[PDB]
Amino acid sequence: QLLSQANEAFVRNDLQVAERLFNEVIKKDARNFAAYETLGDIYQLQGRLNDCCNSWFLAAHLNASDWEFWKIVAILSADLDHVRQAIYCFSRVISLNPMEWESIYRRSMLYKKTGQLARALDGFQRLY
DNA sequence: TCATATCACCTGCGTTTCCGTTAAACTATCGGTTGCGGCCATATCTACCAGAAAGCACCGTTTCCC
Repeated sequence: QLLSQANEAFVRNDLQVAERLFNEVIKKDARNFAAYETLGDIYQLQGRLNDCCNSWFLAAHLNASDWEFWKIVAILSADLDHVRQAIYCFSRVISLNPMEWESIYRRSMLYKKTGQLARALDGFQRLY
């Protein structure tokens, strides 16, 4: 009922009311992905990117099946210097589907920045 | 012949989460091997010392001199 009312308010562009209703559920469960599927949109549009990335990452630990999205979670985590989290997100991208080859390259930049090259080398051989 | 509810089950499939595996860069000692220097032995040089034959000075019995 709360999730329907919050998503209805989101469709009405009543984003603060939508947030207040999603917060009634998030207060009971901080990992409630069913709220973040649209509350994350509110947080991204309002520039709350620090809270937005965490809303994706902590809930997606459980809700990992939207696998293409882990690339976006990894990218934003790296832009915010949450580098462990960025590598952990790219791991799920590659573990769920290796064919997202640009993700191997992007992850290899994190490896280049910190000297973690032994993980990049076999990956670049596969890319080549 | 498909579409719900409820209970015994038990046995079965193959699922679903934190731990285990192969092997990473970076980590904490600690070992095979590198170079560097004490105690003690020797022949020589020396400091500190006493003893003898000989110096040498303090002394007063002598007697010549005030």
